[PDB]
Amino acid sequence: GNPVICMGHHAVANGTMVKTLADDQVEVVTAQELVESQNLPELCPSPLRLVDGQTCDIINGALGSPGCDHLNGAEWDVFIERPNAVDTCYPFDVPEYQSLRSILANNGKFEFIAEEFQWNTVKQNGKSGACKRANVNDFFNRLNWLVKSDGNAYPLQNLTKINNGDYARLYIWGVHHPSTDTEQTNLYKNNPGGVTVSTKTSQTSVVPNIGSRPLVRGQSGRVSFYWTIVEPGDLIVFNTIGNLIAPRGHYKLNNQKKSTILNTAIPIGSCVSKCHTDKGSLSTTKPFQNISRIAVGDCPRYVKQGSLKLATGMRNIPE
Amino acid sequence: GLFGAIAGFIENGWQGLIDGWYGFRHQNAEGTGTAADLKSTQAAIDQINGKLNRLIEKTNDKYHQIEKEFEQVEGRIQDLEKYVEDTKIDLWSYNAELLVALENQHTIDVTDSEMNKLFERVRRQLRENAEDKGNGCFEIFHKCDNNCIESIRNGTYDHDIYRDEAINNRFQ
Ligand SMILES: CC(=O)N[C@H]1[C@H]([C@H](O)[C@H](O)CO)O[C@@](O)(C(=O)O)C[C@@H]1O
Ligand SMILES: *[C@@H]1O[C@H](CO)[C@@H](O)[C@H](O)[C@H]1NC(C)=O
Ligand SMILES: *[C@@H]1O[C@H](CO)[C@@H](O)[C@H](O)[C@H]1NC(C)=O
Repeated sequence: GNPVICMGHHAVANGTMVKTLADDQVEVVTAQELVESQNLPELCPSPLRLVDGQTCDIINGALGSPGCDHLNGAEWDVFIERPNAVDTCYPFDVPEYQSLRSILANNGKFEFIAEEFQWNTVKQNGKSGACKRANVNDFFNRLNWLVKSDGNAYPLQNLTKINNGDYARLYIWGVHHPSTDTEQTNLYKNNPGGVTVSTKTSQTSVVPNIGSRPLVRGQSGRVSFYWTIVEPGDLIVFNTIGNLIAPRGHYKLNNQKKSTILNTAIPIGSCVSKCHTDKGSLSTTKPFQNISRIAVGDCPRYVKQGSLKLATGMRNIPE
Repeated sequence: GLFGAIAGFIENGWQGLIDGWYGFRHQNAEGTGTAADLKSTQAAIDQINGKLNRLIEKTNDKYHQIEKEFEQVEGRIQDLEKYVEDTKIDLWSYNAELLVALENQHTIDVTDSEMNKLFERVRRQLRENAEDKGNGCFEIFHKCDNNCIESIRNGTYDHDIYRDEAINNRFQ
């Protein structure tokens, strides 16, 4: 009446603290961190297709600014846009800037299709010293500065392009704003100027704005950029009596747009990861991360907590 | 935990037990010994690793979203964009906080329960040949050599073999 058998459980010298509904410090034998709080100091070029803007933000790359030539034909899942990007062309603005930028990034590719526009009696291919391309006055290589005659004349323009292709087209066009009233007349005869771009079910009318702005790259004139989307079976009409910055063609729009843009200075490396933050790629299986709300791809969910420990063992009661 | 075994009538764990989560410690005429119980251990591990896999499971495959960082304020539209993201983050942070507390509460009850199931299993094996001492241990009222002990641990113990000896030791 003396043998004894005891039933028990393991323990370690020092366990890990976790939280329950009742207690915020329960020591358990093992635990697993669920919040990823470490990132790589680089972006992973695979398996997602990253395209480095380098000196060009995505707007300039679409416009065809000097230095943005490499971005031609580029296709991306994620467009990497650098904080230290610089304007290298004619001073401009975009009324709905973020919207155009969004459309370009989501679209996921820079596939330009050159087209013929037989304008008028006009001088085409106008250039500028604000947009130098290796020593020479130049311009946005996707845009065409129209500016009147040797014989002092730019009549009414009015050209039509009918989209009978199988894809939606993106036309980017602009309107030039002169500085005084000597201006326009010797860039653009008529006064006031004006552009009307329209489709079957749409329109857009812009009156230029003359006034003198600060000098940027040695100019006080500006160009405002716009865009028009032409669905298959629709068309587009360019109506102008002055100040039009004509397009040289159209960008092709993917039917389904799955791409995006990430603005960061982080360099592109050699690693493999499908989750990218503006602080760098994440390499993790954890369900949460506290590194950045700005996260693209296949990522853990962003949360505020720096740590959340999941118990993977029983309570630790050593000795 | 709910069953009062771990950190309960079992006063502490065994650092000496390194090849199992639960086990047996015995003392008889020819010595002492500690041995792991695989069934109880595996049952606990299966339920916890089961949690883990349901946890790491989740896509969250997001590409084009909204702007989330701003140089200068613009007003109404920016306010909304910020509010939406802030609202999202709070809700997901709450989800994360509650999930872990729920899982951990449950994991602790599960391991407490598995400890108790092992104890109860052995209790039922022993029938009238032993008495609960109150600390997770049974006093066995008959000679039980190493083979007898092992028969208890591997489920082949036949209480009728020793019942006459045990009954006599218990009540007289
Ligand atoms: C087509 C054309 O002739 N553009 C000329 C422009 C524009 O007239 C003004 O910039 C409008 O603001 O002015 C320049 O000094 C410039 O910018 O380099 C010379 C350039 O040749
Ligand atoms: C030119 O404009 C006229 C009306 O002003 C219109 O009927 C015609 O379709 C236009 N043609 C082109 C090529 O734009
Ligand atoms: C994320 O959590 C870690 C600790 O796990 C902390 O050091 C870091 O500062 C946190 N990052 C934040 C709050 O942005």
